[PDB]
Amino acid sequence: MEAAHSKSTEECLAYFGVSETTGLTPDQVKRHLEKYGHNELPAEEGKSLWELVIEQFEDLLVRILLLAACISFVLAWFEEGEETITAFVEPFVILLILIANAIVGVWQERNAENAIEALKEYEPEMGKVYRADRKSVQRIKARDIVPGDIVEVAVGDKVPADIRILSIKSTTLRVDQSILTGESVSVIKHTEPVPDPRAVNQDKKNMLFSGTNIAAGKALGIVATTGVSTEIGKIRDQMAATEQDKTPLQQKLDEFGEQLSKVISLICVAVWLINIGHFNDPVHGGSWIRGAIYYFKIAVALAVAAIPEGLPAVITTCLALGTRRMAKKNAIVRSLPSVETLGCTSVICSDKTGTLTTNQMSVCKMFIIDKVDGDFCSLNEFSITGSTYAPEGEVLKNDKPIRSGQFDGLVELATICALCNDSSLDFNETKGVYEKVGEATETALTTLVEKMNVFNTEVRNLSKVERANACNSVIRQLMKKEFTLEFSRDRKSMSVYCSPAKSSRAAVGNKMFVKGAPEGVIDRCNYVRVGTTRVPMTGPVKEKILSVIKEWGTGRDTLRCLALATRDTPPKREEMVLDDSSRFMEYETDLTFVGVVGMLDPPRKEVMGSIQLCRDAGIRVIMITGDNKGTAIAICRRIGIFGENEEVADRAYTGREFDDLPLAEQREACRRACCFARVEPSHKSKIVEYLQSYDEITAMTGDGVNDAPALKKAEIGIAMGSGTAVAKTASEMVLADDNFSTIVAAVEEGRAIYNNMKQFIRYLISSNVGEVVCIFLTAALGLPEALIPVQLLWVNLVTDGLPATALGFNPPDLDIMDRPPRSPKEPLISGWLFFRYMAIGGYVGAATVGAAAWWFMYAEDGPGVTYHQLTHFMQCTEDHPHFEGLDCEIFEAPEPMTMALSVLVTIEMCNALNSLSENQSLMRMPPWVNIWLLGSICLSMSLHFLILYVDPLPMIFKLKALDLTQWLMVLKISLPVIGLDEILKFIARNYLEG
Ligand SMILES: C/C=C(/C)C(=O)O[C@H]1C(C)=C2[C@H]([C@@H]1OC(=O)CCCCCCC)[C@@](C)(OC(C)=O)C[C@H](OC(=O)CCC)[C@@]1(O)[C@H]2OC(=O)[C@@]1(C)O
Ligand SMILES: Nc1ncnc2c1ncn2[C@@H]1O[C@H](COP(=O)(O)OP(=O)(O)CP(=O)(O)O)[C@@H](O)[C@H]1O
Ligand SMILES: [Mg+2]
Ligand code: NA
Repeated sequence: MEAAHSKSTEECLAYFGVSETTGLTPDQVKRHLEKYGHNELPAEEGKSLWELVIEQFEDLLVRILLLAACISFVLAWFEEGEETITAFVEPFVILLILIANAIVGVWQERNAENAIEALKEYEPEMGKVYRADRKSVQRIKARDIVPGDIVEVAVGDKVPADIRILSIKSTTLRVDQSILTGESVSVIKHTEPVPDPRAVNQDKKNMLFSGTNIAAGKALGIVATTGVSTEIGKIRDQMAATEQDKTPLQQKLDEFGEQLSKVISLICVAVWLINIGHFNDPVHGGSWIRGAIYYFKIAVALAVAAIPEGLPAVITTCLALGTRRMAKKNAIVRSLPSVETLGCTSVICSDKTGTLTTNQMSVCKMFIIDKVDGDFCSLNEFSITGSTYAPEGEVLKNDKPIRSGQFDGLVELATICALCNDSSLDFNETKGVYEKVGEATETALTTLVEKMNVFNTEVRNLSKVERANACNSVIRQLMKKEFTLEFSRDRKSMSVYCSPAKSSRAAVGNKMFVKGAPEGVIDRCNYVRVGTTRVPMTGPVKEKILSVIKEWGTGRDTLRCLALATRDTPPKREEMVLDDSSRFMEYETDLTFVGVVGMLDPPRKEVMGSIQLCRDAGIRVIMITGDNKGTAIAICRRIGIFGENEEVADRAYTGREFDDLPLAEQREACRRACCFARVEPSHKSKIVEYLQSYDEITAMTGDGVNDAPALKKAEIGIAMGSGTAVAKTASEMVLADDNFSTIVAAVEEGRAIYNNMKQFIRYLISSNVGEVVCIFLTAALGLPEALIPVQLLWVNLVTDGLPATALGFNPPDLDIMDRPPRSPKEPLISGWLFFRYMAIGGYVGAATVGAAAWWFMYAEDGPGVTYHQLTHFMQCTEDHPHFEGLDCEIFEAPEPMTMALSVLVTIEMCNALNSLSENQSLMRMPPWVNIWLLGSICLSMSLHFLILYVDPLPMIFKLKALDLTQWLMVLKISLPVIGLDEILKFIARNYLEG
């Protein structure tokens, strides 16, 4: 599979040893097929549900829960039947929870979509070849196409492989290579070789790329490469080779579990030690077996107590909402987890024209040579109005409107803009707007024509659907467009050969109209036109021409300049080979300068401002365009990337410059650069690598398969709403409106979503900290179970869930975009915050245990050993006549449990309020700042009473409380929390960080 673009048509045929008129022989096919394999991309890897669930159960916590569920399930079968009945609820609930998550991962992933899978939508099922075993073309499955056999394609055919073109049967071959780039503008292909072996696809003018479509023509080619070796094929490899890290929250979360696990086992260790006496005092007795059940059933309590079971749901319900939210702001986010990382974007690389600008061109300045005499030179600058492609505006000289016709040089400038253009205008009725037909910079040139109808032809007496191509059409009737030498990046220009209409303008007859980048065309001009006369180009006139060119493109105008010229006596037709592009530059020489035109691709209104917020936000911004660097810089200044007088030398690079650099300085340039002029194929992927070495969260934009690898490697690939489907599938976010401003807005909701997200996480996680202390003490003391897994569970999923997801709606700080982007390594809980929940938790742990124990001691509804003998409640039915003297089952009393729980519940609806703000007291940040937070608390409270007052729930979750004494007890136990926190919160004034 050679690199055919540089080799001749004969070279490639010889290489594979194939006959153009015969094709590969059955042997050749067999051989080639074995060596290069089948012409397709490797199959997809969508591992089964079994492999899914297995992963849905690969989390260290989900495991710990599974184990716990088992122990509970095992215990749920160990005691006499009837009275126990509910002891199948504990294991059943846990499992549901787990199972439910497993049910999520399955439906979750199953509806996803690999960007690689999308590529296969580009593989045509069939192709057409010429093989030795027949004379007429064979229509075989693309899959079986091989390097070396002759392929034939025509209009509408999807190119089956990377084909070197041998001969074009039609009069012209045009191809839509958009799926690579996105530009729908078909491209003309040729047959002669392309010298440079390191040429970028865009210049492989004799090549057909697997995946592209044939816009016009029919051609014959020899397959150069196939499968994974094809251009789109190389890309698939890059995209598969690329690995993407976990969201920093997912990182921090996994870490939490990695530690949550060690502590748990550590506790077990400690507990075992606190009750190590059972080795030197327990005389072999019967009850010495009902003790293991204690440790086991307390282990499951320890487990559901340590895990934030509801957290997963709170987070996704939060992100999903934030998602639908960002959507209204035109930011389509794919993959919820991205919302976070988006909030942390350090750098944003944005393509210019589509998103930073509008891609709505319009000529603002023209200029023709007015006078050349000696060193004395005089131009004829003009100005034009009208931003739309709408034929509405006027040409002015010194702000004074003018009749274009009164100028000769202009009538020409006009003819050229009209003839050497493959675009047109069109007026639609649906939305009564004038729409661009061809390419933006051309469709503009036509607009320039209408607005300056040189001949003064009557148009106002015409409808809109004709007013569009009125003056343009007239010019097309004074000259005949024989053929056109298309544009190519070598000569950076284009011409059209023309002959007049007999006896109407046959003065000189055949003319050649060329437009293109100034530098090239001007050098190729030996004469300048001054009206109807011509004069030899001279040093001064040239200098003047250029100077105004640099002003217009370098100055504040930031305009794209097209030099315009004609070849007065073009070569004779018979002397031109119109099918091999290299000779075009030669055919476009000895030209006569007839004037340049400047156009503008206006920055988007909101851009100027958005660029600013990023500055406030400490988010660097990098422009990636196709403009010559000079103009690149100018534009960067016009929008604020750079300061009108800021030094940029070291901050702007052209793709070529960047290449001449060694990996070293190449990385430097990246941490400092803000502008990249003419970026070649791989630059986006490299720049993203460097920005990553400096640990920067970067955002790239792009829309073709060409950019998929970069969009995949970037932390947040950003696709255009109007871009390709492969780009979209490669990106985490899609800009419905293609607007840069949408990116920034998004970054913002990001930062907001996370801030709230950060608190409800802290809220839940801390509770779990305290729940555990309860379970620890309950065991360390030997005291009867203060809280049960089932209760805990309900709490962590429901009672605490609702206020958690309500905190999700906390109002946004006001300086969110004035603070630098959050460091990914920034932990959720540390230092003094660790200390606080360190305390709060400890508090709820004592408050919860004490409360339940209280009902046992000092309570007027079932008193107990105020001497702390309850500690041996295990020993009751044994030595009943010991110190008991009462019912040996009060230890299984429901009230004492509904006590410690109602005290937790409240302590949580309380701690939930302490979480509205990390450091601001409630007298500063009152609870009514989040009506939802209050509304939810009510919903949890009534829900709490639902498990007490109902009748079936009571059996599983105990019997109710007395409201005046039992409940008030609860309050004087919980309510104090708010104080404890406000106290530790106030400690923020004794420190220096606010
Ligand atoms: C959740 C419940 C419990 C009981 C737990 O063990 O959490 C520890 C733990 C694993 C961490 C700690 C917990 O440490 C303790 O509570 C001290 C142990 C004493 C209790 C035993 C009684 C004898 C977190 C919870 O709490 C405080 C306030 O100290 C804060 C933070 O967690 C987060 O930022 C949450 C990340 C989602 C982590 O230090 C975290 O370790 C990390 O790597 C982090 C960065 O994750
Ligand atoms: N249709 C056309 N024919 C001839 N020259 C053209 C042209 N459109 C533009 N030019 C001139 O040729 C030079 C380059 O054209 P090229 O096609 O590489 O530009 P481009 O800026 O449109 C790339 P990008 O689409 O990435 O912005 C331009 O800078 C301009 O001066
Ligand atoms: Mg162009
Ligand atoms: Na990505």
